[PDB]
Amino acid sequence: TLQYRGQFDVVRPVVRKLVSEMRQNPIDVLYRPKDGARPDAADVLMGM
Amino acid sequence: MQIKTKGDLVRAALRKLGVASDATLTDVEPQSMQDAVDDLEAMMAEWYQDGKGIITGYVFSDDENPPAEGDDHGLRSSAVSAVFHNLACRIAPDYALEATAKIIATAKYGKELLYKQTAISRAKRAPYPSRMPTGSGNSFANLNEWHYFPGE
Repeated sequence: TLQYRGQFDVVRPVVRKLVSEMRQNPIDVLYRPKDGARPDAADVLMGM
Repeated sequence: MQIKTKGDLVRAALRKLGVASDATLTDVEPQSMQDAVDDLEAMMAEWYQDGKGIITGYVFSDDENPPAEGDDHGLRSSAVSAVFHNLACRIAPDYALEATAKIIATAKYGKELLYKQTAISRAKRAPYPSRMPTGSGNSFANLNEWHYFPGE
């Protein structure tokens, strides 16, 4: 039979806050030349 | 049960009252039968307030059948003692008698036990009010929102 089942959320705001925090700080790859290699060995790969 | 008719109920009531029983050598006068049967019918009609009172299965005699005496009472086996104790208590003043303390206590206990089961049955909880939601827990699958199904 049917009884009252509410949803009084207390976890979703925390999830939204964490998602916003992780969205405000984007992270992307950064190619860096190896030791002893040509100084701009990563320009083409970075462009691609 | 050996008690199977209004006459048997009346005889048991008179035997409790000590008016007409073999233990007192007394026999039932014919005119002490009809008056007690009328008293029993009045009591049962008063109890069964057109179905809104005590339910016992008692069979109410009609006009077409001439003899009210000798008809099956129709009570269940668990109501006979209460019915005839109450009958004795009610018809005691006819003979300017007074039903003794044990008879009165048994009558009270029997009436309470008679209505116990119907009280349990009628202890029902009303449905949900007309301004409640069902909550998202119930409405997340079918968008019911504002309906409690009258299941039980």
